[PDB]
Amino acid sequence: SLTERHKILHRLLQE
Amino acid sequence: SLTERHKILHRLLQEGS
Amino acid sequence: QGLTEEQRMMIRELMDAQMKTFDTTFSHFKNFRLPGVSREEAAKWSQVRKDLCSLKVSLQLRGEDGSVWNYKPPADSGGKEIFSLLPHMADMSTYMFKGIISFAKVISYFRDLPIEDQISLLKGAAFELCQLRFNTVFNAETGTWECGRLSYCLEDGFQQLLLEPMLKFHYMLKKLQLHEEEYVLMQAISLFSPDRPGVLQHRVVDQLQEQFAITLKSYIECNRPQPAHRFLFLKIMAMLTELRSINAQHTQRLLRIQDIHPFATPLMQELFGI
Amino acid sequence: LTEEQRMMIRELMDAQMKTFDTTFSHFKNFRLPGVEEAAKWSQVRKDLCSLKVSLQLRGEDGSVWNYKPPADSGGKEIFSLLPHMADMSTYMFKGIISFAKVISYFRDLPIEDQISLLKGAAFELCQLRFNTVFNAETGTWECGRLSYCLEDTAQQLLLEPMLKFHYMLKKLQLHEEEYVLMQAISLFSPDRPGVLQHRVVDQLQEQFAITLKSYIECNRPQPAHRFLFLKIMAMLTELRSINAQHTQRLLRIQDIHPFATPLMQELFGIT
Ligand SMILES: CCn1c([C@@H](C)NS(=O)(=O)c2ccc(Cl)cc2)nc2ccc(C(F)(F)F)cc21
Ligand SMILES: CCn1c([C@@H](C)NS(=O)(=O)c2ccc(Cl)cc2)nc2ccc(C(F)(F)F)cc21
Repeated sequence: SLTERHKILHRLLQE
Repeated sequence: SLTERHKILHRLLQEGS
Repeated sequence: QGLTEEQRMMIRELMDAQMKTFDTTFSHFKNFRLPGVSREEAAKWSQVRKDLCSLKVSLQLRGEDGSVWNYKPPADSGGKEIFSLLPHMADMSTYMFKGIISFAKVISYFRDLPIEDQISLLKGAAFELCQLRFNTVFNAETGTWECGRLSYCLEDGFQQLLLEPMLKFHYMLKKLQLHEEEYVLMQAISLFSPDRPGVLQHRVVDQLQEQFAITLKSYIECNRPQPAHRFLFLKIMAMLTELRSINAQHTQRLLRIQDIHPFATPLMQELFGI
Repeated sequence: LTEEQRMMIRELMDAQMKTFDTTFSHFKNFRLPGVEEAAKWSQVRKDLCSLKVSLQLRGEDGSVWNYKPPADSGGKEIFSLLPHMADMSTYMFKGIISFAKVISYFRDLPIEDQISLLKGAAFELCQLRFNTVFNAETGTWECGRLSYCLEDTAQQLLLEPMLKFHYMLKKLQLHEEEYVLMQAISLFSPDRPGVLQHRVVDQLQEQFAITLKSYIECNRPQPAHRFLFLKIMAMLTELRSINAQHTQRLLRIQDIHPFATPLMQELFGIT
């Protein structure tokens, strides 16, 4: 749910 | 042929007011 | 103390034309551009660089909200940085020229002239009438032209600035402390110049200029008894002759700059023969 | 002094060098200021009398654009600098995210923890980085071609906690190594809301703190720096309080005048 509410941060963290 | 070489001025003068 | 009825009506029309076409607050000047946030050829550049000094002004934009944007131009570091303010200058001049065209259009004596002479007169006097209008918003104390929310401040002695003819003109004219009536009569005298190239009704124009000059001389006689205004009419007439010389000189700088760095708007190209 | 401590500092310094554009050469295309409800507005107006700075832009050609903010006149002038602020902050936050990403100790943490730590420390790491470009002599943050100068009021400035923070931190004259260890201590805060691996994070923070304390003992002569480590730790605690305060301000403004970028909305919990 936290990742779901933070897609941009999640994307930035995976690159 | 002043009018022909100064299209903008000509237009502005014709618009009046 | 007494102007003829014909003179009173002449001034009235001129003043009415001025009020209707001179947006002194520049509230309608918008959407203008702003500076971004061999051997013979090189000789042209040396000259162009000399023609941009002393034009140098800083620019100030006061927002309605009370905020202020200030632009300081770059020093001559040998390139195209010296042309940073030209697009803005072109927009300001074009805006002024349109107001000058409108001024001429509302004058009955001007409308009666053939379309060709209207064009010839405007081409010849556009610079002059613009500078006369700029003088009324010129603050001699601060060396700044106060154009509504826009301010143009001369780059910081006197003896040095007084070397630039246009600069000396502004200080000298401002010192005369002219009335609105005197400025508008100056504009009319400059507008109705019989000796502009291409004028055909040279006779009617010459007759009109004389009547505006007589009206100016009379206005001064009726309202300026103070010993501080001795020879005022003659000083004004001499200033108009000087302005005509400055016009020719600035026109030659414009073409020179245009030759190397085109920037004139389409209206400017028509007015100055580009 | 231990080899392990040396390696820890090296990784941190490497991360900082790779992710801190000190000349702000890559900060571009940003916005610039144009050329019960009543109770909310009243508070918001007060939240913006404390977000004033004049802005200076030095062009490559040598020209200079200077922006002076408007005085509080009533409405929709107090928000003039918000879009620019949003772009600057977002730019800073991206650099902070990159910083954390290159740290091995951070990457090993669960994705959810990485998110929680970044949300909690984004403001803090940004301010620590801003301190390194802060000129205490001129009261200006020198950000490459951009400069932000505080507009003096009729010790006065020392009243604003964030301003007092910057002068106080600058006065300590810290080394790059000490700034980066401060960033690590702030980043690996076990008490951020939403952290699950409290144990591991607390242990990591302690190791960074021991490293900082050791670095100071080894590199700084003695008496004058006797309590430097504790002064740093006290400043970090203060920054955490300032963070909470600024966050509240942000939400209040956002509520009445949305301006946060999508990344900011995620970092500070804005729907
Ligand atoms: C070339 C100097 N200049 C001039 C000349 C023709 N006359 S001046 O120097 O008396 C002057 C200077 C500034 C103003 Cl506003 C009016 C008159 N007009 C300008 C208008 C705008 C700007 C510029 F601001 F775009 F640079 C520069 C101008
Ligand atoms: C609201 C003041 N402020 C802050 C506060 C929270 N801290 S500060 O006053 O120490 C400060 C002020 C200016 C800078 Cl550049 C850095 C830190 N951070 C900002 C970042 C960018 C800009 C903005 F000017 F870009 F809008 C303004 C900022």
